[PDB]
Amino acid sequence: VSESFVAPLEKRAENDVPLGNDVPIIDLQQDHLVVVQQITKACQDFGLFQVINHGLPEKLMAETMDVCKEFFALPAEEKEKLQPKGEPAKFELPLEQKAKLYVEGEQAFLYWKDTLAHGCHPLDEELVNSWPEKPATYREVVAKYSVEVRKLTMRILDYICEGLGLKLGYFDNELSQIQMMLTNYYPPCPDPSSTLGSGGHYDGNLITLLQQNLPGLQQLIAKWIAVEPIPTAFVVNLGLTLKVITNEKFEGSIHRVVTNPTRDRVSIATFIGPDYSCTIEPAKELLSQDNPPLYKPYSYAEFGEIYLSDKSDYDAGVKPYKIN
Ligand SMILES: CN1[C@@H]2CC[C@H]1C[C@@H](OC(=O)[C@H](CO)c1ccccc1)C2
Ligand SMILES: O=C(O)CCC(=O)C(=O)O
Ligand SMILES: [Fe+2]
Ligand SMILES: [Sr+2]
Ligand SMILES: [Sr+2]
Repeated sequence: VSESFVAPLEKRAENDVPLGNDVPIIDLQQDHLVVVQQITKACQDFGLFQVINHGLPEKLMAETMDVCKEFFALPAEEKEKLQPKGEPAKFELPLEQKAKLYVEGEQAFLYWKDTLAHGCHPLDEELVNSWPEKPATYREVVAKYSVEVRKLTMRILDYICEGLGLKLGYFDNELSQIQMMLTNYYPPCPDPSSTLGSGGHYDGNLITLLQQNLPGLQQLIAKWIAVEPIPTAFVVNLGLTLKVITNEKFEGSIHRVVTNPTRDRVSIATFIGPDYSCTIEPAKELLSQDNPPLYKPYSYAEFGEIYLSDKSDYDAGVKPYKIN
């Protein structure tokens, strides 16, 4: 592989990462209180769990994976239409909601990944008109998927509210206003020992729902485990923003993606979180002398700039705001 994609020795993935047998798989059609308790335990102990019987149509999940794979099969001449000034966009502020293809790495090497990203909320003609023109059915399918994934995310956030003792709808406001859909394409890699599909990270936002069909996702528990792909499940990743708002009562998910020498992989990640204008702080309702705030209030925009640039540590984004 090109030296551009060679990860530092210490960040390279071990060849035989064991299956995460303790990754919670939570049936959302259990009794209400059982679902609240199981989600609460997973959030406190792991920060990553899967949800099944989640009420999002399996047919729509399959149709969305199909049109996302069809997009990445498009020829160069079509993909160039999403490359501003002839190259992929960077994950940097301002992060626009119009569809673009993105490159990503650490500042230095590149991740073995192409990412299509666009905003999904609120859905209006202006936003959907800025989405991919091809495939023809992308806009129709992903509009429906967007609404359904948001519905499921807001259900999970209200289970989280009951678990924390926050009023229902606590996150149904500026804290969930941005919905970025990242479709990740991992082409086959001639040397998986040297490369990463995605470097180890927290998702910086509030909560992320990840749809996957194939292996490659790994979680840090300095031990890495493999997250079993369940094609009809969503992987729920708690973000660094939720870690801060819960005053570390919940864990954030630290995860990475490894490359494969034989086959490509598409994942669909729905990133829900605050507007860039938001102030982030530990929920005052949960604070006391027994539970003092571990973070001072901060600008999400200021956090965002550090989070997207500084990868010296997983929580480099929030280190400046740590107190007590
Ligand atoms: C693998 N990388 C990680 C996670 C996804 C991908 C791109 C980047 O994450 C984002 O762009 C998200 C979008 O909501 C973001 C942006 C600013 C603040 C909080 C979150 C870093
Ligand atoms: O491809 C995956 O399974 C993970 C994607 C991811 O973590 C991300 O886009 O932030
Ligand atoms: Fe992620
Ligand atoms: Sr180009
Ligand atoms: Sr357009």
